[PDB]
Amino acid sequence: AAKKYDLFGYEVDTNTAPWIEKIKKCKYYDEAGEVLVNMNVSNCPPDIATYNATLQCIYQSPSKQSTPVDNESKFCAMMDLLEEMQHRNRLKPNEESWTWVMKECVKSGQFRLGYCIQQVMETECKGCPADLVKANEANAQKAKTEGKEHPGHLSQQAGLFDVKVE
Amino acid sequence: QQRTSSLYNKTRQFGITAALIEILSAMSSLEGNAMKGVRRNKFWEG
Amino acid sequence: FFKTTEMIGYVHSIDGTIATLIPAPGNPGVAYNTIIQIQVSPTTFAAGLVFNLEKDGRIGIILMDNITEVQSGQKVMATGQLLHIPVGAGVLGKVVNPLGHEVPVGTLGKVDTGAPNIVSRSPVNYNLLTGFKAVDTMIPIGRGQRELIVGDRQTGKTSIAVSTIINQVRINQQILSKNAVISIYVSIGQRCSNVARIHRLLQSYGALRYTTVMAATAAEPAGLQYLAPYAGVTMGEYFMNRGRHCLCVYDDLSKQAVAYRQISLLLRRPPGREAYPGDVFYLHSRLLERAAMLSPGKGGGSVTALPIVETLSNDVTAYIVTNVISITDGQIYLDTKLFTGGQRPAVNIGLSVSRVGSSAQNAAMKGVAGKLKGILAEYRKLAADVQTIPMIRGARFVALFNQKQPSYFMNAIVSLYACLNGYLDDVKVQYVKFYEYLLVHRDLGIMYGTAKNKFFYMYVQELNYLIRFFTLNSPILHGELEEMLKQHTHLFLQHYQSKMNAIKSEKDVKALKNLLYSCKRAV
Amino acid sequence: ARRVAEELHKGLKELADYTLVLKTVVDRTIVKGFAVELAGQYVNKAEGQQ
Amino acid sequence: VADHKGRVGHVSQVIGAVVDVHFADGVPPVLTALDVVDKLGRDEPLTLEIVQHLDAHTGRCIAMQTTDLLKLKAKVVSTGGNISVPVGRETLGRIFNVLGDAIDQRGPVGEKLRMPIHAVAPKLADQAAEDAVLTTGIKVIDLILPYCKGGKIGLFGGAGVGKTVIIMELINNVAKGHGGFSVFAGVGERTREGTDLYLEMMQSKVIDLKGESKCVLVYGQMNEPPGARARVAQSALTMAEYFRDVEGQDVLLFIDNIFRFTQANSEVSALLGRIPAAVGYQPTLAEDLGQLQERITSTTKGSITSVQAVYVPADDITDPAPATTFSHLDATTVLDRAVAESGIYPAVNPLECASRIMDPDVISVDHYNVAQDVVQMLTKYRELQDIIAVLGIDELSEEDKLIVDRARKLVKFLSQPFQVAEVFTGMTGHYVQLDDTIDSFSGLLMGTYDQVPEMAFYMVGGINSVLEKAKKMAEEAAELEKMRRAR
Amino acid sequence: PVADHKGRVGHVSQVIGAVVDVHFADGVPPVLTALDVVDKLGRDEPLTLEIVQHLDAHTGRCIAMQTTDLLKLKAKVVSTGGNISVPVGRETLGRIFNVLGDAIDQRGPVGEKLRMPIHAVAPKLADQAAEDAVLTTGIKVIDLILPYCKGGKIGLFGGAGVGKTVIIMELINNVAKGHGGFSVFAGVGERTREGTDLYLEMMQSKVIDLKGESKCVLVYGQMNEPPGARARVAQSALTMAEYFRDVEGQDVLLFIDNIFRFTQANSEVSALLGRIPAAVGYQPTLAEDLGQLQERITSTTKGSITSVQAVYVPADDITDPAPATTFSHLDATTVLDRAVAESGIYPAVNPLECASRIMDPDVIS
Ligand SMILES: Nc1ncnc2c1ncn2[C@@H]1O[C@H](COP(=O)(O)OP(=O)(O)OP(=O)(O)O)[C@@H](O)[C@H]1O
Ligand SMILES: Nc1ncnc2c1ncn2[C@@H]1O[C@H](COP(=O)(O)OP(=O)(O)OP(=O)(O)O)[C@@H](O)[C@H]1O
Ligand SMILES: Nc1ncnc2c1ncn2[C@@H]1O[C@H](COP(=O)(O)OP(=O)(O)O)[C@@H](O)[C@H]1O
Ligand SMILES: [Mg+2]
Ligand SMILES: [Mg+2]
Ligand SMILES: [Mg+2]
Repeated sequence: AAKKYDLFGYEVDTNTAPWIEKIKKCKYYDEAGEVLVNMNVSNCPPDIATYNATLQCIYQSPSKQSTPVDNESKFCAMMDLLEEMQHRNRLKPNEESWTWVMKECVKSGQFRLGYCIQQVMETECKGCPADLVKANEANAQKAKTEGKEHPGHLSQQAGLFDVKVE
Repeated sequence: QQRTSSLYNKTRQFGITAALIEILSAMSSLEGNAMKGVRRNKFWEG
Repeated sequence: FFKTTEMIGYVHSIDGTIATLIPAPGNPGVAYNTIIQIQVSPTTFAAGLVFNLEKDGRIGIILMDNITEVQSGQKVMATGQLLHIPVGAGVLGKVVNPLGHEVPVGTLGKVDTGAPNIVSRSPVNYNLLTGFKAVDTMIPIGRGQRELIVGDRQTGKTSIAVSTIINQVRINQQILSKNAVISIYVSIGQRCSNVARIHRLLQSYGALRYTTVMAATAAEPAGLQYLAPYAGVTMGEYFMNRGRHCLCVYDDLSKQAVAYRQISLLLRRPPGREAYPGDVFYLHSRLLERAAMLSPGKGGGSVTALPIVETLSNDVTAYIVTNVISITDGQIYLDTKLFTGGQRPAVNIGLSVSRVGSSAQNAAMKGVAGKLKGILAEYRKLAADVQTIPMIRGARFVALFNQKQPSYFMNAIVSLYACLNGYLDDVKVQYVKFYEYLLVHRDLGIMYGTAKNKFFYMYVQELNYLIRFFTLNSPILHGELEEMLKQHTHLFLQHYQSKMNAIKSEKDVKALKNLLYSCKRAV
Repeated sequence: ARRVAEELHKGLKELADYTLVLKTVVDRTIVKGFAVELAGQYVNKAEGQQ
Repeated sequence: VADHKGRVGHVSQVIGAVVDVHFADGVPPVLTALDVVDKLGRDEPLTLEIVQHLDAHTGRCIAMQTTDLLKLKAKVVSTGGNISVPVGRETLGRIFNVLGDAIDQRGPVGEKLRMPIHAVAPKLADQAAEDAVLTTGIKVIDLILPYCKGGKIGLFGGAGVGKTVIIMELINNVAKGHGGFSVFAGVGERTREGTDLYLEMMQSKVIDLKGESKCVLVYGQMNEPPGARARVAQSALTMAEYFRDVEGQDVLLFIDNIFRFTQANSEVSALLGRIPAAVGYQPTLAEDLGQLQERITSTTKGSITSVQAVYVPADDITDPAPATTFSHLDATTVLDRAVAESGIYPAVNPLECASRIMDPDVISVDHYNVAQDVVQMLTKYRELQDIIAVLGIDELSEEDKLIVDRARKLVKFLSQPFQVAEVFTGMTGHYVQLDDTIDSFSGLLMGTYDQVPEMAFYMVGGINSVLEKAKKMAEEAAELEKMRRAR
Repeated sequence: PVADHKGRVGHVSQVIGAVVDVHFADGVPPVLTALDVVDKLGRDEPLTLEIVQHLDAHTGRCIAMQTTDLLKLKAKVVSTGGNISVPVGRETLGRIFNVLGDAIDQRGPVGEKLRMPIHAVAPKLADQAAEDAVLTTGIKVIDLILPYCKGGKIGLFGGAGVGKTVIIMELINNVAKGHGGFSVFAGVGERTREGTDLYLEMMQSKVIDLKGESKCVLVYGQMNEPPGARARVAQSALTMAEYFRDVEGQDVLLFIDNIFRFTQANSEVSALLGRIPAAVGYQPTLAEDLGQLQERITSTTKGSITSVQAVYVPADDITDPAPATTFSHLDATTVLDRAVAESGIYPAVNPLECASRIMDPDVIS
């Protein structure tokens, strides 16, 4: 509709519909970043819709790559993506983006990150999907029953000379 | 004062020598790169 | 249908690692700064680079390989093209020469490209975490920046750069490959053993998957040492022009200048200052100008440069050192006296500077860095000219700056915040590292069953990105952050410091001394 | 060698009117085969010590 | 041999950035521009400038681009004259290079006239006497070394002392409201710094793409070969000269860095067969710089206010290049690294600065008297500082400690936060009026503020800001006392 | 095989100091080739040359290993068909050699199985070792602050009369005698008497059993030798050590005294070769010469070489290009200061300016 201009005043392509379709056809969410890279190279900066699609692919994708990658985390990738969007692109995440993050936290069983995201949605957005808040609490209380509330080695009593400093 | 003066008078002597050496090295390089061409004179007329 | 080369002359003279060519009458001729092949055998060729074109027709050649095979009278063929080397993701995890040849271990990019235009760049706004608290706070580095590392021999110039490469391993594994930081480590004039030791060190931490090594050892001719930085940056410009970020380390430019001096003098170039060629500034100037942060319109990729430079007796008045300092956007000065004094990394904050400023810091680090900067400035002056708050916290900040391995962002920022808000005022300076170790690798609240926080715990490594988004001084994270620090301080003082101050036995004293020294090398 | 020289001569448009001449040179670097050079165009069909 | 336009020559020698050209009909005049017409598979055109005549047919030249893919006997065609650059109001808001070609990717520029970059300097009879103070909004400059309109200003400094920052502050304070035009010449400096300047100027509306701009940019930077860095200054100066003469306007000319012009010529000097002089500069260091500097002057037609940044290599002001530039200036601002290391910005050493208009006839008597008193007090304070280290502060007499206490306040009161260094400092900048600076320092000298805390003068503007900071300091101190009292 | 240039005949064209130009009608032999002067010339000893540069397709510049006295133009020279080769193997143990590999102990013939050239390529990356361990020398300063590494490279930087030689002898006594592997002593531009004293010391300690098995080889080109020899004795000594390391997988000690004279010798010839001097006056190829030499002094996967090199600092200026460039080629650096010695402290090690690579808790306790 309205032409966008870049930092130096040159115009940027705004027709970012085909790229979203490409993102919605990926198998592993690392391939989504490649699409974002191609968009930037083609002077087609992503919009809010593009980032949400990327988050959706991350949540719905099996893994980062065809082969496993050590210490890979879906939550970390999405949060970094949001950091890029808000800080280095000046775009405010909407409710949809945070919901995807909350779904990932619930799905992965990380019930402590869910609490933080729950407050974020209750602070920036308007509340949280009460379906997901309840799911996270269920995961937390399962840990209490099973005893996996904190890593066990932390609970072990220690002393001044009883700590192994690697 | 007698130890820092010697190092100051030793430094000025070395500084003069090195700077002059650099200049002469460049002078010799530009002289060496130069080559004398064929002498176009009446060699027979002698 | 023949593989017809372009013969341009014969080899006339050979002087070490350089040669001269005489053109055969009535031949096409060779172009300046192009690659040529000296036919050492009907099937074997030695690479050379054109450097001079004299009035007599003679050609100056910088030999690159198979020098021992070169003899006077051999034929020379002209490719007629500049130097191009392999580039791509298929080179990562490998050791290569400046010519692209792989070195066994136990797309073509032009090496002479121009730097990005003025309108092809963007302001530096993305941080590059070295992993060291001192640098990340007081000396910010941003992607697309040139940060010199200047110091004396045996001061940590190489270690810090290698640690910076390693610190990206953990980050790259979590975030998308879009924001991953690739590494090009270039060794110039170094020992072959050191390269192997570096290769093993990178492999141990798994950094080879995101890193490649370009080595021109001492035994190799000066030509390779002269082209290594240009070849290395070329491999890093592949990612820059494709919306990705790279980090190029040059170890070190000091030995590159020597090689260029050797080549120029042998080829009859007039010497200059300290016998260096007149155009020695222009050599590094065009090398470091190629590291930039491309604009949104060209992809947003970047190349970050960490050239390393050596001084003699902490003399930064030398020729090449001054030239490099007048080129880079900042300098990290490693001081010998601090290094021997126990401060490691021996970063001299007074002599170090980053011209990018806070723009190359994350929103979370900006507030901590800004306030930390004022305290240290006062601490430096107070002692130079009384347990005032600036002097109480300044010493503890200095103690926290001693490190041996790069630190995760979450651990470093939290510790700095604690020391900033006075949580370490009651902690003795000697015990600061021990306090930090317990905070990071332990949790006193859980140990003593007094932890009421819901999510904020130091063992939840995923909190790093939430901190990096919202800041520590935000209502989401601030309330629980203070509670955890308050509990950790109270528990630490009560159960640990009291016993530590009550030790008099020689056996116990020695045991404590070992513990605290180990804590320095652990966190 | 003569056949190769003629083929190279045909390829070169500048030497269309020029008359072909062959000059033999002894190279100790090649043990077998031959090489042909004409107006800078060099064809190698030779082998040296293994 | 009058009109050499289209004359043909052949490349005879190529060594680095220096190329020898042979003309059968006679070498064109020196400073002539030549184009390499031969198709060498280059991505950029190659142009050369004649600098010497080796004989009646051979001429030595410096290239403006990289000499890669250049072969011997390559054809070369003269352009019929020296290097020409566009001039006029159509260049406003645009970025150019040494050759006068736009590099902003903003479309063709409508040029009605072009002028050669090499011109003869004004003669003695073309000199105008303009003694008027220039208010830069900086306490140190306006007081100790006031600047003069239509004059020449130098910022001598090492690396990292704040030369570029001061230039940005001067632009923000003098150029935004300038009646006339401005020309910025980047010479052998970082390319990113040029980019930041372009963005800031667009934001400040100095360069209005949609409207009317009032500044020109000419950039030849480190990446460029020495040939370009030795002529970019001439190109920008030519644009300013046109605005001065033809348009009769008062123009600003910022140059950063003028040293690179000397450095580039030294790099090529070796290959031109010239024996190096002392340190290792070219023998023609003084003459080449003088020709350029004399062109940068205010004549009877118009005025050029020139601000030039000089790099003092390795903080050695005895170096030939920095010293040679001192006699070609009307106001010298010498920056010192020690001052900066102490937290004082701008890191000006007032004992080493000087100004031509520091005379009662030009400036007000109060201004002259205040400045001299400040300088004398600073000089005396430094002598005492030697005593204070040997004997200690206790041994100083009543008079001496009053000098010490007053002088320390002067040292900290000279510091000022700039509006462009907010990221570096983290505080808003201040613009101090000339009268406010004089009154504030006058009161300080006579002890009107002896009871004010010393730190109240650190990184503030006028006297009013000093009082406010002191009040804030008092309030926080009272809070700390209250907290201690409760304990 | 046999070289294709052996027996090639050339004639002397130019003589300047120790630098001689030779013109070969059939073509100049390969660089590094060895040539013998056939004309009698009334000399008392033979004359041998080593090619270092090619002036043209027929002319080659060479350095003489002996004095060039009584050398005339047009003198006949014959190529030897290869580089300068020296004996290798156990036959060399207990013997004294010179740059050319000729025994100078006035004893029976060496009878070596074979010879190998002095010039050789260095080990590649894949042939590098990864073993770090402490060599206990018995000296307090070294074992504490700058411990030495087995199979590593050690340098003793010092002025004149500071204690470099004494420390080397102490290390020899405390390590070499009680060493399972072999040892090679390379004397380069040092006092001839010191070599004689060492030879007597090694015979008394029975490290050289004239009638039995010995563990030490001596290679000596001393001050009196011309610059050509002093620039190649180190190569020959290193070649013997390389053979022991690789062909036998045996640990070797390499005591070089002094390595600075090697660089000094190359500087003297470079001046005559017609090269533009670098700073101070050294040859522009200072770094490359050291790199080629030092990189050969390393421990591979086949064997280990522990090298101890004495470095002379001219005028006590540690910033001189020669010692300065050598720091990067050493695992352990031991800097000696004249002032410390004048205070009665021996050894005069300046610990603040010393360094070691194994000063790592992962290696030492
Ligand atoms: N942060 C550190 N803490 C403790 N030791 C360190 C640290 N950084 C480096 N070192 C050690 O200091 C020594 C010198 O480090 P490094 O190899 O990085 O020096 P350098 O600057 O490369 O010097 P050079 O390359 O000239 O030898 C090594 O033993 C290294 O392990
Ligand atoms: N460890 C030591 N204990 C006592 N005296 C020593 C010691 N080392 C050296 N000296 C004294 O210093 C003198 C010179 O020592 P040394 O022979 O080692 O010199 P150097 O370093 O080899 O110098 P150069 O070989 O250039 O003469 C000795 O003769 C002796 O008087
Ligand atoms: N007014 C200032 N306030 C604070 N720091 C400053 C100021 N001016 C300069 N600096 C310091 O100097 C750096 C910029 O240096 P710069 O202006 O480029 O100097 P130069 O061009 O002489 O090297 C800043 O990053 C900061 O560290
Ligand atoms: Mg290093
Ligand atoms: Mg600057
Ligand atoms: Mg000795």
